Amino acid sequence: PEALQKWLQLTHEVEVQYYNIKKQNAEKQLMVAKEGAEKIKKKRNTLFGTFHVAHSSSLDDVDHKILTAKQALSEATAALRERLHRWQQIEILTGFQIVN
Amino acid sequence: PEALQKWLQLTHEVEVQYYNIKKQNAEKQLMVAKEGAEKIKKKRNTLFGTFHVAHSSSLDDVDHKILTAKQALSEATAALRERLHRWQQIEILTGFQIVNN
Repeated sequence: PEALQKWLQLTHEVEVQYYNIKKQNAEKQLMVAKEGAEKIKKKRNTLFGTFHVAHSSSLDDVDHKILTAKQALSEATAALRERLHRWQQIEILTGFQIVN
Repeated sequence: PEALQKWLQLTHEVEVQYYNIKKQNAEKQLMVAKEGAEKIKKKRNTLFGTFHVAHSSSLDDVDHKILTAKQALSEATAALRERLHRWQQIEILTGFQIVNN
């Protein structure tokens, strides 16, 4: 039991590190999307003036990268919930302390 | 133990998917870096002439994004090895067939 427990603890540590990366990348993806829209709003300001840009706000993110990024963050939140439940069930079935 | 096997199978799928995304992301980083340098080089050729560029080739990637990207991608090999060995051991210890293509 001792050996399998250590293999499982290593597997869990690996998954947590992958998850942290997934979350960090989703956060960066949202930042990048917002920066990109900020940049386009600035360029559209130079091309058409601020009033015009105010009455065509949807054009600063034509491909809706911001909303897509928000869905990405939602999935990260979902990933966390799935992982927590899965390892908890694994701990219960093995009788091993794997996570904490 | 039928339930545990399913939980472990799922865990393995999740890990393999993470691994592939990370590898794909590093591959994308390399592609992007090469692209960036190839673009700068073309621009420099027309601005300064081919003779000049042929004597200042390192200026196409001043921050070495290409070498940096290559270095990170190279780790994929060790990451694969570590994963295969760990799960092989888990399979042996549990007596379960867990791994996937």
